Amino acid sequence: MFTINAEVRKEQGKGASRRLRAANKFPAIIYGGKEAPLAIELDHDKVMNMQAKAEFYSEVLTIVVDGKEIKVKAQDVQRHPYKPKLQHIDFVRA
Amino acid sequence: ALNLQDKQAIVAEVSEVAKGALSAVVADSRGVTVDKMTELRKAGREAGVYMRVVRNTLLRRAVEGTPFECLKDAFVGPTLIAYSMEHPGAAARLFKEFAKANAKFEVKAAAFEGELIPASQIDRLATLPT
Amino acid sequence: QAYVKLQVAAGMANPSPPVGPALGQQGVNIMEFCKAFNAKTDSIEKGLPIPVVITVYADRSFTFVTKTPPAAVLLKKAAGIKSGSGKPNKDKVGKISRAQLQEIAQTKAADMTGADIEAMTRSIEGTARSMGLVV
Amino acid sequence: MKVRASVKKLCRNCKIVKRDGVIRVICSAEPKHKQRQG
Amino acid sequence: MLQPKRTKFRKMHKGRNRGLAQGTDVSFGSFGLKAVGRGRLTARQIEAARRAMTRAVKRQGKIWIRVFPDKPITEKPLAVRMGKGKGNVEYWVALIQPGKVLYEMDGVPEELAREAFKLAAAKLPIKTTFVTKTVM
RNA sequence: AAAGUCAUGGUUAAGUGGGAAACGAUGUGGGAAGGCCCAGACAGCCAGGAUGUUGGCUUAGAAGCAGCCAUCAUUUAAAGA
Ligand SMILES: [Mg+2]
Ligand SMILES: [Mg+2]
Ligand SMILES: [Mg+2]
Ligand SMILES: [Mg+2]
Ligand SMILES: [Mg+2]
Ligand SMILES: [Mg+2]
Ligand SMILES: [Mg+2]
Ligand SMILES: [Zn+2]
Repeated sequence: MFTINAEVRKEQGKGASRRLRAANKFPAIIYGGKEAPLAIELDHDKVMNMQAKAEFYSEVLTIVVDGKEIKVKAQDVQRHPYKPKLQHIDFVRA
Repeated sequence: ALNLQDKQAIVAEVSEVAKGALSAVVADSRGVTVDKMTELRKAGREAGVYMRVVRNTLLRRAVEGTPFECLKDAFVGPTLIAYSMEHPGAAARLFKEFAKANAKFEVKAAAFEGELIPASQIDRLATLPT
Repeated sequence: QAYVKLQVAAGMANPSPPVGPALGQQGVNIMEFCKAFNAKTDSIEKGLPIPVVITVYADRSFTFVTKTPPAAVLLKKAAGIKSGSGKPNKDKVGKISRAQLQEIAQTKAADMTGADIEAMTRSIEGTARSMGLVV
Repeated sequence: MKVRASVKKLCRNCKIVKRDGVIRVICSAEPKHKQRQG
Repeated sequence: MLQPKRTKFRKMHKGRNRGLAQGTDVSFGSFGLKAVGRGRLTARQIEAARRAMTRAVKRQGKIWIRVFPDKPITEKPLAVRMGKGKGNVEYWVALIQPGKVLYEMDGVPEELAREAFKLAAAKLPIKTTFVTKTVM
């Protein structure tokens, strides 16, 4: 059972996303169901060890944000073009 | 190899130790292939592939199972003397094959303690009950 | 003490063109290299290569313990082949059947090294497969 | 001696050493594997 | 040497080579040779790096070449002045951006494909890195 | 040659700073897992590297070592035709 921490993004856009990935982070979003989309930001080195498992893209993950277990699945991922890093992850609510 | 499968290789000592009563010892200053074959080619004409010629005489491995079973062996952790637990026997006839191979091209690393199964002395009691 | 095995089959007694200087190194005269080679060679069936152990005692004498011929020649009578394996995977020579090895497995269970005949059975499987002749 | 911009362990008994600011490959089994970076 | 069988036009402008690459995932095989550098690969460079990885795996496996040279390059000869036309087509290139998987392979152990994409990276003028197939 | 031999916390030992690439290298600082261990590791020292076996040919003799092939398998601590 993967558990991932997350804070809610204050600022959004092109320059703010560049400014997170410098500081060992990357933005994500959770979308699905009756509830609005939730734009969160993740820690880069914690997820990059989890993502190297083939069990990551098949199980129902749990993101903890503002004290709330949200059970989502990995829908899409943007990888860096030549560095082994992560740019952005989509999550669809389970 | 990781420690959990080593933790059944402490269990693998026990049931060999539990069944075995008589044990003879050796060391290797000049460990030859054939100097261990002298006791195993001799073993096949008597019994099976039951026996281990491997060593467990390390400062935690045969030390922990010693208050468990056969408590005299908690002193021979160091000083380079190993264990080979033959499963049957009661003062059997399988002693000097590690020891007579010392005279035949080996330079005496063992000093042949004898394991004291009737709690005997260090002298070889070559009487063998037929 | 140099107990290595070097001769050809029975038809060449005192075999100076096959042996040469090989067993002729020591101070032992050749009259017990040729005629005391016949204590096992003419003692059985001729023509087949018996290896013989020479350990040179200090009194110019020797004794030995006999054994079976190699995995070529006792299997060569069970093959009949003359050239061994001429490029097997690019064109085949033949094969060795498994069940024919039983007669030799009950033959060589006297001196050949070990007590488990069944463990010697898969020993002559892959050894027969080693000869270009897939068992 | 070999003098090369690329020096390497060529066999199993080659040791890479740095003496006075130069990477050298000194060997003990083979005299042909001795090297000096240049 | 790879080359188009036909072109609509014989010549082309020079252009620029900015941007990131598109064929970034390993699509077909299991392992890749991704481009970290920028530049252009001529057809003699693409094909010398193919003979070096084909020989290294001993005709056992399957190789993909993800890039094709289709930009013709002109040159003017020696002792020719600057006007009087555009030069004659001399060779063919492929324009490479950072993030381009160049070659692919499967059907080999991963340790054999480390060492064949090393003997073939030697013949290329851009800096490369070894990638594998990812799940999503 | 006018104005900080300024404070604080780091890095560099190359006069790098104060010219140059593919490539090479136990140079040195930092970081999350990387990755083997008190069922004694890692490095040295006490030691084998057997057995069938020399696996057979074409060759100059072909035996692990000229190349060509199978490269299994026993006595099984382990020893790879
Ligand atoms: Mg901007
Ligand atoms: Mg000097
Ligand atoms: Mg343009
Ligand atoms: Mg483009
Ligand atoms: Mg002044
Ligand atoms: Mg100061
Ligand atoms: Mg060590
Ligand atoms: Zn060397």
